[PDB]
Amino acid sequence: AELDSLLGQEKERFQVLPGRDKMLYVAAQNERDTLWARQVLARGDYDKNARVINENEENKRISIWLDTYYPQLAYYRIHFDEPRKPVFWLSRQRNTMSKKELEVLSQKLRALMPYADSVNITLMDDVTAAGQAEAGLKQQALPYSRRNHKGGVTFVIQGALDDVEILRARQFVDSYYRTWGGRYVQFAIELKDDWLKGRSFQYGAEGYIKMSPGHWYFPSPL
Amino acid sequence: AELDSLLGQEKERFQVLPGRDKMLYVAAQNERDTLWARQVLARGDYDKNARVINENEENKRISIWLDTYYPQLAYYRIHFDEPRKPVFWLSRQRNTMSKKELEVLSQKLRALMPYADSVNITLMDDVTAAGQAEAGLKQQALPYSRRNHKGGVTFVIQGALDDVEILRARQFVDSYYRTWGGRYVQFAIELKDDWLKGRSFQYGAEGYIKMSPGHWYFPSP
Amino acid sequence: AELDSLLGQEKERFQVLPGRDKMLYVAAQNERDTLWARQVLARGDYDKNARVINENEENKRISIWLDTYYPQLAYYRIHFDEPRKPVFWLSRQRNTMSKKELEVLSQKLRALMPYADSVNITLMDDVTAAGQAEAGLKQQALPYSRRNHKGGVTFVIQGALDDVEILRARQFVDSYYRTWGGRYVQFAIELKDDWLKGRSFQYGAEGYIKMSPGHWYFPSPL
Amino acid sequence: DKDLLKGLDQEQANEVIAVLQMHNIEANKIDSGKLGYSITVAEPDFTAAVYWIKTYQLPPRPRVEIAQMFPADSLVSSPRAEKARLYSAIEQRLEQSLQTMEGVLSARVHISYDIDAGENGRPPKPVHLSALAVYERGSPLAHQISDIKRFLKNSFADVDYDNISVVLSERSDAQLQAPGTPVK
Amino acid sequence: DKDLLKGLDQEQANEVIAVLQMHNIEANKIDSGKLGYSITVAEPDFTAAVYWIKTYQLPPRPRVEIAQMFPADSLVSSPRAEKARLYSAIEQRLEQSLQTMEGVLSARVHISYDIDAGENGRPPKPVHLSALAVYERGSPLAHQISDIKRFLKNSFADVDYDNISVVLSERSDAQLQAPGTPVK
Amino acid sequence: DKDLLKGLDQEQANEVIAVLQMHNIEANKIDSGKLGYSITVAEPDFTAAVYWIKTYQLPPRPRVEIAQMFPADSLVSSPRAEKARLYSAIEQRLEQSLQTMEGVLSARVHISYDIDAGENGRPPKPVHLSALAVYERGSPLAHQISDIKRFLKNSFADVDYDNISVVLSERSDAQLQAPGTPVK
Amino acid sequence: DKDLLKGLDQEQANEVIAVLQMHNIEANKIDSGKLGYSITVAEPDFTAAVYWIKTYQLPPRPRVEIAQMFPADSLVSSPRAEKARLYSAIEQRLEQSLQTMEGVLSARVHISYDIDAGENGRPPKPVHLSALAVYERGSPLAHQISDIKRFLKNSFADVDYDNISVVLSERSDAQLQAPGTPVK
Amino acid sequence: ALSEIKSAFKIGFYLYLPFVVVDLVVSSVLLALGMMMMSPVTISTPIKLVLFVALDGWTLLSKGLILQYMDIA
Repeated sequence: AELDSLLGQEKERFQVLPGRDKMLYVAAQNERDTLWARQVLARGDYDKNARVINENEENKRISIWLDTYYPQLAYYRIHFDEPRKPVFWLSRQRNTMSKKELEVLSQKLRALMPYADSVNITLMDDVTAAGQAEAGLKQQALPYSRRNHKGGVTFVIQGALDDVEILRARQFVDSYYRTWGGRYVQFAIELKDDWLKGRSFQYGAEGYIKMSPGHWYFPSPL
Repeated sequence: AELDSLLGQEKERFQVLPGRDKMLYVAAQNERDTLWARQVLARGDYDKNARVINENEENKRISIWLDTYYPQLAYYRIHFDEPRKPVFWLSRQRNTMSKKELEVLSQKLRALMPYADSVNITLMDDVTAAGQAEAGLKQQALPYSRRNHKGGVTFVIQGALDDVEILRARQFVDSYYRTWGGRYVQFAIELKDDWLKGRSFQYGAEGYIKMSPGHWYFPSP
Repeated sequence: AELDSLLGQEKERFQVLPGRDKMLYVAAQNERDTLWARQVLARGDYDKNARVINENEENKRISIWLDTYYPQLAYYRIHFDEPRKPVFWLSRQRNTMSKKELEVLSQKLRALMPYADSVNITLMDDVTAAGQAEAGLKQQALPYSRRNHKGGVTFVIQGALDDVEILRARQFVDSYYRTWGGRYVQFAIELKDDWLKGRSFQYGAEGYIKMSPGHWYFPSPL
Repeated sequence: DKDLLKGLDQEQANEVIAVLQMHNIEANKIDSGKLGYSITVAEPDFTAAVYWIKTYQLPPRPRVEIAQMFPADSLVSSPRAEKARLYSAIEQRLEQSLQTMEGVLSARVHISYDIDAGENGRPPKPVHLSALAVYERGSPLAHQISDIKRFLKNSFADVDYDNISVVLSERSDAQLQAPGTPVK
Repeated sequence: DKDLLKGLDQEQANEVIAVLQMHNIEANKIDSGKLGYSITVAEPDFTAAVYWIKTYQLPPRPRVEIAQMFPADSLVSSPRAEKARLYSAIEQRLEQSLQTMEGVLSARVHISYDIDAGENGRPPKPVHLSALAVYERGSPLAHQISDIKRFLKNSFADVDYDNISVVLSERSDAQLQAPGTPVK
Repeated sequence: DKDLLKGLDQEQANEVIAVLQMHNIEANKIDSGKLGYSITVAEPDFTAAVYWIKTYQLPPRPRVEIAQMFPADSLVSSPRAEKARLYSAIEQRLEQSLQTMEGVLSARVHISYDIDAGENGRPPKPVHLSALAVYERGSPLAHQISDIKRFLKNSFADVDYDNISVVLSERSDAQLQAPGTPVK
Repeated sequence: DKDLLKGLDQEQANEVIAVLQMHNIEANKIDSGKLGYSITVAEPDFTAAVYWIKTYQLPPRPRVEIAQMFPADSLVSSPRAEKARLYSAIEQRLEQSLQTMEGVLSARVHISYDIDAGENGRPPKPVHLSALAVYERGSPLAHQISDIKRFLKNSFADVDYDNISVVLSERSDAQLQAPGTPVK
Repeated sequence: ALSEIKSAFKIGFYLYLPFVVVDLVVSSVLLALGMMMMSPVTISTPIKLVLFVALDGWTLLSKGLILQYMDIA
């Protein structure tokens, strides 16, 4: 029996790709269909060899090879919408590569994925990656605090947030990491109470905390 | 038998479209009919291949392709009031596209929708999109605050709202998300309790709240 | 087994209209008779196909089509007092369509309804719409607050109303919504606890000053 | 002939049939001696009749009264259990007198309960009433607020005209024709 | 032919049938005399039916009320148990009276239980109510939030219009057509 | 053919089958009358079925409630026990009333318990509520959080909007296709 | 086939097989009749199975709860023995409620118990909570810690965000393939 | 003062109730034997006295009486 007929009735969720190293890759799109396809190949009701690939798993696997053979590289994400010609989003304002070694990298990345035929490398701009991250964080009316340093920005969302400001701040981060990756810009949601809870303090460059009506505490300038 | 005979008795709430890749498409219109038609194809009383499409999760599918191959694109919604010629509502004041690459985007959307024959792309202004959202929010007599910025607009609804206004708001936001979608203008209804229920206070320029006969509260501007 | 015989004994509360797309329409009147006729077509004691229509839900169905192909259009209601020839009440003072693009709208509204023969478009005035809502609200001796804005008008009825003023207001809004519809003028009946039924004043040095209509109300010690 | 309810009461089966007959499906009431009645429906109508059992929460629970939580056969009766059994019979006698007016088919009255004023030194407070009614159609149901309010205002010691709340409505359209047998 | 549930109740089997018939799978109500009812589905429709049993938490537990935790057969009865048995009969009678309005199919009313406030020397606090309702569709359900507040505002001691919260909605689309047997 | 669980009851067996069937292994429920059900799997699916029994902690233990630790059958009942049997019946009635909303399939409500305020002369603290919910997919579940807050705010004495935390989520993807028998 | 264990439980044998199958050695769930279950391993796999029994401390003890040594069967009960039974049912109901979140396979909740404050001259201290959780992989489990602290915050009288510590982790790798018999 | 004598006399009856059960359950086990004539008071008072201190009585009502008035402990 064939592999596309050994899976379930709905032959729409899985996609069988003929590998080049005499194998056969099945491409699921979440972790529940990955275990649905791995149970068939693990109970052993198929003769030849086959593997189950994914989006997040294969994008985590190829960064271990790239963190050894190409360190200090500024990239974002590998996109697998068409699993035969994947797109590699590379940074523009941070690399020192000419047109020759980009073809060398596009051939060594092709040798890592036997199901693909050609790897397309497109150079995404570096400022719009934080411009979309700030403009999407302002439409949800969320308080935030941007920190700029070289090779990555950081948005801190703290304080006592209500239940609408947690549910709105989670659906945006999970919709942004899905299309940009967590390599460049990092969100830091941190639900905690207010510092100096019921204490009156005298802020700014010469500070104290009133522990009581007759008790002064002198820590760091609040 | 045919697919339209294996469905329910009333042959009106389902539309069977012929595909282009030798597949059949059933176009439900909500989630209850989508789960009604998926039990037929899942239990397997049909020979060939068939799929069940929708209005929401088909607008969700071709935005995943459209945030990879066409990023930074300003659009609103893909309307399926007739499923053989959908309408693409693109923005006018935020695109940099000429006549040619709109036709190439139309040809790349026709390949994404195999049940369709053409895709009609119209351009809508961003003034009427934020004007109908403010005039409708003013007609229901709701307290609101508008925050304009580039590439989006947000309306904030705060206060101690009663049980009539949280139903008038929900019937308007649900009637507006169906037409325009949440790509441009976003509503933020959060309700808080009021402090000045039984307190005496002075409002205006120099405002304070007397929380007690011997207690002043000066709120921050 | 004819369709008019598969309905009830009294053959004067239903009306079977022949269609253009080879389908018979049963035009009921209210929600109680629509499920009385839908049970017949659901149990399947009829050979061919048929549909059941209604005045309340063919006006909700035609507005989903109308606010996609003809946006920014000002209209009130569609009346189905003669179901083979409906009347479409358009606003005169808020649109500038010509005669030819009104006949194109009248033919595209006709192709949406296969039971009709010719849709007749009449242009209603816009002053008498908010005029009959004020003159019918002064006749019941109800307190109200007219709020005018561009393209609509709203009447707010607040206060601790008694049991007769609630009955007369609810009995009047349901008789006005049937004629005009809630596209232009909207009513805002709401109960809260203040003996001044909506109006508020401030007192200093000259008498009383009528304050502006606002959202904060003073709770009444009385 | 598929049964859907059995073991029902006499007044419960008349509430199930009058709900199903309103929606163009016919039912059979079958007596079983000691085990109550039973309602059967036809095979093309079984899908609709299960949906109206789920929607209308049928069969109906028996109607509750406040005098049932404090039975009179108990050996120790509190002042709270005597004041509640007093008001729970004034509340039934008032809704039995509201049905003998000119045009009322059904009615329901609610008296406000006061319990924790008797044991302590706190004084009692004003008593509030509330009413519901169903009037025969063709009647001017706006002028009949003042007759029910006038009748209720003088049946207690201290009530005001803005402490009485009457919400009433006209009856539904009559169901006079038969459902009809499903042919195939 | 595969069994899903057995030993059910009459009111418990019509909810499992009313849930499975909404999702295009048939069911058979088989009586077993003394042991109760039982519900069987087909073998192609066994994988979906176990999933909807797990999701919808079927079979339904019986509805809990506050007067069951303090039964009347007790030898001693504190005033905490007499006030809890009293408020738990008022919120059952008020939700039985809400179902008789024009258009209401079902409802549910909650009272704020304050049991120690009248015992202590501090004055008793205000009483809060809350109600849910399911209306017949085609109704303007924005105007009907004021009749329910007018009805249950004057049924207690001192309530305000800010201490009453009514959350109501229209019913679902009707299920009238038959599911259909799996052909193999 | 190998057995992995025997002696399970009905609700435990229907939640072991619904867990294994989504991980592409097929189970068989076998009744045994008095001794309960039993669940058997095939021979290649035994190493994986034991791993999901261990990971998912199956069979499910019965759900516990506070009203079970203080039964009403005791001869003496402390006020800590009467308040613990009262709040545990209010938080059961509130979650049985949340499932009657539009789109909710499951819910779970928690109330803060205060027991030591009544024994001595301390004033009581404020009361806190917390809810969970599971919604139908396709619903805008950001605006559904204001109706549960408005419903929950005045079902008690005096709460704020800062003491109510609602965490809700859409349901999982539907499992409708059969698992598949292993060929050998 | 040398024997390893006997006299076990249905859940005590499913943990031994789940431990031994992870380390590439097979087992046999041999039933002993009225004695219980018994696990027999092969002769070349006997040294490894004895070493992994000694290391993993198998068979598992029954899990303890705090309300197991203050039983409700005694005729008298201290307030110390009634607060520990109330808190031990709260920390179980919160554990049952945490498992119905999106992605959680298992969880465990601890509450700070109160002993001396019933009789000492000090007011009772604040409440401290502690939670563990195991998440399905693929989850961004740095953002899940704000949905558990928000749910656990106002389920009590007054806890802070500093008094709640959540330590959670993704689950281990999947075990699906068979161990394999020794080639002898 | 008249509200405190009233609030004390109905607490002392509740306290009275277990003891009556004790000296009615020890006086009836003698009549089951051939002890119809012996006086049960000299048997009732030790079995009532060793139970009240072993169940810690005088530290249970001294706590429960002061908890009505003040925030004790």
